[PDB]
Amino acid sequence: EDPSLLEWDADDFRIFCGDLGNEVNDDILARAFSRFPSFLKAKVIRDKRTGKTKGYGFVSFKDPSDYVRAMREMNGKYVGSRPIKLRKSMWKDRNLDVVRKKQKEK
Amino acid sequence: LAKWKTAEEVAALIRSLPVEEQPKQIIVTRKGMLDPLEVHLLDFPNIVIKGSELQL
Amino acid sequence: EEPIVNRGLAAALLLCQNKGLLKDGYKPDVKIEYVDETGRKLTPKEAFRQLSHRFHGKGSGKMKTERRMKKLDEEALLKKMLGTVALLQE
RNA sequence: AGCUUUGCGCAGUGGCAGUAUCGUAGCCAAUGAGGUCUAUCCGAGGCGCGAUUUGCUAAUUGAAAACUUCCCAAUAGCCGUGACGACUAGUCGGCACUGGCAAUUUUUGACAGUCUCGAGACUG
Repeated sequence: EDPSLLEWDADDFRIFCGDLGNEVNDDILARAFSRFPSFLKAKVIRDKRTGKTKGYGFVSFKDPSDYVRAMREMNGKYVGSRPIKLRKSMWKDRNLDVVRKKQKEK
Repeated sequence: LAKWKTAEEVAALIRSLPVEEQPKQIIVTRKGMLDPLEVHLLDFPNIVIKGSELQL
Repeated sequence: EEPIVNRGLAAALLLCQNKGLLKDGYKPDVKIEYVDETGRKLTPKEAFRQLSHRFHGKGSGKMKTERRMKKLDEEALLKKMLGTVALLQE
């Protein structure tokens, strides 16, 4: 329950961009988001006291159709030093886990 | 192909049952049926495909 | 066909056997076994995986941990034990 | 107004799927493709090339098979023994245990089974 998703979650589309350079794409994700029509957020998941990114990052785009089009265009696009693979963010929270448990028994 | 279809039907009947109802030991009456049953049940290695000396 | 007789331990042992449920100078009993925090004996692959995880300093991911926990729960449920519904439906 | 048809699309059940399902941008084709039966007869595409979207779940391998700081340590009985204080060598109250606590009155169990109308009887 890390309090970090309260700044980018605004009923938008979250895209998980992985397979990126560990020592690269620190702020290049921001450039990609700015290129994207929504240009809302391009947060990169990194570990504290590590000096490098943790891999996949969360790009929040307000426009859903624009986010889908960008994901189609940027799927496997060479960003930084490695092609970034874009997929859908999971966001499995405690309420989501409880709902999944309720739907599993029924 | 008929033995493979029978082994696939046995594997589908095993997979249709839940994990609490799935058996862990299979007794093959025919001797020429345990050989595809090891092939058709490769997703469940916890089951034992054993032969039978007494034919029911 | 042997029932559990009262005040007798040989009948339960027979039922379990029928069911198939069974220098200084010294002889040091050097016994080496692999166990876990749950106390269950570990397979050599599992013991090697635990040793490698402890040596590398990083454990398994959240998804792998959840899958392992679900598998352990399923194994516990299976080891703890639709005919009536099939008899009533027929 | 009730009813019905052809064609079409949506939805749904069931079924099929490598002699199956399509693209074809190549060519030919009702101005006739292809025909061993019915040939002064039938009437549609045929031939080459090239294919067989998306989500979920599970399992295997591997140290790790990918979703947002993790780890480590700690907190949230009795009998006697040595001192301390009190009351007349003895007793009492608190402190820690350098030894013991499965042999009749308390904690290492004389317990368990059967039958009858809360109670009684039988056996090991």
